[PDB]
Amino acid sequence: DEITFHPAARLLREALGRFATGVTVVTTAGPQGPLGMTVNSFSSVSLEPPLVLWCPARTSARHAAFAEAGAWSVHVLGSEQLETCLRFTRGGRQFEGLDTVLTPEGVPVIPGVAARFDCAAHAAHEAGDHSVLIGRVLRVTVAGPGDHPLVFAAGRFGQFEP
Amino acid sequence: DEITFHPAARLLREALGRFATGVTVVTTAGPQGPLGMTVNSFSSVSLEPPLVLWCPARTSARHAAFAEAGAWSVHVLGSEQLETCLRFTRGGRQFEGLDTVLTPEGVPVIPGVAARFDCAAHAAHEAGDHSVLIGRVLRVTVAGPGDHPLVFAAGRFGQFEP
Ligand SMILES: Cc1cc2nc3c(=O)[nH]c(=O)nc-3n(C[C@H](O)[C@H](O)[C@H](O)COP(=O)(O)O)c2cc1C
Ligand SMILES: Cc1cc2nc3c(=O)[nH]c(=O)nc-3n(C[C@H](O)[C@H](O)[C@H](O)COP(=O)(O)O)c2cc1C
Repeated sequence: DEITFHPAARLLREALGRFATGVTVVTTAGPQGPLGMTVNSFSSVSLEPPLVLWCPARTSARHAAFAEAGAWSVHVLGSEQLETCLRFTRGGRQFEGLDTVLTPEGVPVIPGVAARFDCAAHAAHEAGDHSVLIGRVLRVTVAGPGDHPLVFAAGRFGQFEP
Repeated sequence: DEITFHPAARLLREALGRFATGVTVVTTAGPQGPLGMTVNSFSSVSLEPPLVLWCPARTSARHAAFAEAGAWSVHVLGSEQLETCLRFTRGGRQFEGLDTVLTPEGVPVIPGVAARFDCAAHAAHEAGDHSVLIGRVLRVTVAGPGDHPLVFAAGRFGQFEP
């Protein structure tokens, strides 16, 4: 079955999709109201100090706000939160109809997610068509069981079966 | 159920584990033979140019080799490759008993994985107890179906159910 190609586009996207991920929504306080963006390019980076990374696309209108933000929060979604995922993708409702709750640092959050990491901006680097934002975790919130993540793999949403 | 804590250690590790991932092995040619390391801190970063990242721990004896390498390859494991995962973790056999196959750039590879990204070193940044290595994808190999990844979530290995 095995095939080899040089990445210079459908085939590369399919290949990268072979790496399973959770699903997050990264939020921040924008110039004119709350902002969020569905992300799966998140990674845990460091335990001491507690650091995480994620990559906003430089082709998004929200890139500047996330890149200039001092604080942002990463919400890890449970398998029952597909609708929350879809609010913060391309066509999505964003925060329209959602209650305004804020962290002490003023970041808009989504209660009821599997995990929320509230982060202070720590470092940022350009990486092609995306940036890499590294944040220091100031606070952690967990809710519910840890073993029912929303999983995205091979372009499809699904569950983890242990 | 919802609880909030400040990350300054068991609780933080459990929280970060709530983010589901695939499982990779990153390989390179070491000073005295092939090297590999099981990694789940991998992310797709950029399509144009094709870029990926992953984070080696700075507490590993293999960190210097990966950090100084010009070339390294990321192997995305299928659900049937737990043994390959375990070869390249803490106590593992590494390449002992495995056939030596090399890329044109001299990187030792593991045929038969779901995806292999052969990368040239592109950038590197320190991030606490880990480094962040960004590589430019020079070649991609895929084998078999794309929708049976080995998944690691909530500290357990498992499968994706779409
Ligand atoms: C499962 C999933 C994961 C995503 N991950 C990322 C990401 O890591 N970074 C990013 O900038 N956009 C990501 N997106 C896209 C953003 O949510 C984006 O603003 C929009 O959904 C995609 O369309 P657009 O690129 O045309 O705006 C993801 C979307 C989905 C469905
Ligand atoms: C599922 C899984 C994912 C891992 N991800 C990473 C990683 O992203 N970076 C890293 O440096 N080590 C990672 N490790 C650990 C390395 O494989 C490491 O050299 C060793 O397994 C863990 O023990 P040690 O930290 O005491 O050496 C992971 C291990 C497992 C089981």
